[PDB]
Amino acid sequence: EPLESQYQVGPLLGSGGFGSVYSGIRVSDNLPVAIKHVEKDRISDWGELPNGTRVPMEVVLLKKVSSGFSGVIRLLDWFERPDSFVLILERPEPVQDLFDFITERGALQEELARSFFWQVLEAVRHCHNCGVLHRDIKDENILIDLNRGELKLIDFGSGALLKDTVYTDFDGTRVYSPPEWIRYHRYHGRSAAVWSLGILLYDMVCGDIPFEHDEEIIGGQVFFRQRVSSECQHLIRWCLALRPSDRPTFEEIQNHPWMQDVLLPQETAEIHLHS
Ligand SMILES: [Cl-]
Repeated sequence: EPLESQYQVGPLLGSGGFGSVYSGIRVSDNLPVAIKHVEKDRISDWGELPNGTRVPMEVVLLKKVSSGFSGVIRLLDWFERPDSFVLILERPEPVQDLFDFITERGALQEELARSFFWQVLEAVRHCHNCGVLHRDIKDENILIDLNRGELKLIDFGSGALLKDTVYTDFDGTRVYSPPEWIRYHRYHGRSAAVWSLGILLYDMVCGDIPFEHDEEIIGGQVFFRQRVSSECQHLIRWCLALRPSDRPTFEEIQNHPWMQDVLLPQETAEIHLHS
């Protein structure tokens, strides 16, 4: 029953809006885990389990996406404390988050960006198929398993149940948010997710995000400061179309000429990561 007997807690990995995240190991089988604490007072979006138990919405969303194998970090267990919730999540080892990876290594070769972007797309499709919208897709919320070449999506703390009607709330990362949110405080889930995927793809191939200020986001003029292929540029510009209805569907992204002949995760690691 006690989390403290069930888990050996290691160092703090970081903290922020998502709470405080620690490295841990599951005592029974030495499974590497991440242990995430959030103060109850600090929780904005609440949900409830089938049994009517009151939980953070994050737990509800995680349960929906954690069935079977996927490119999403799975929730293994969770605990309620008097003043907080503690979530036990998978932890890849060895691992590096994609923000850190890009910061250290610079712009990614297109072959590598293709492999990573494809995997992110498959993970996002998985979320949507499970009825969950992440709402904070960005480099820092993607973990790279450096040995397996697998990417894993993290931090559902800004997410929502996926719906076909308009969203009028948002607490994700502003520089990845779409022009319709900035201008009108309104967006739809899939088309907003595609915008954020455009920002991410640009970040991968350029080594930095395309827009900093609101006026740039709504201007949507995409300038490339690095050499990027015409097909890649086309896909980015399409994802970053100003009118949400002008953006590609997930099918249209994965059928784009830039996205053909993707490497497998293992070969991605052998070529680009082992070192
Ligand atoms: Cl917290």
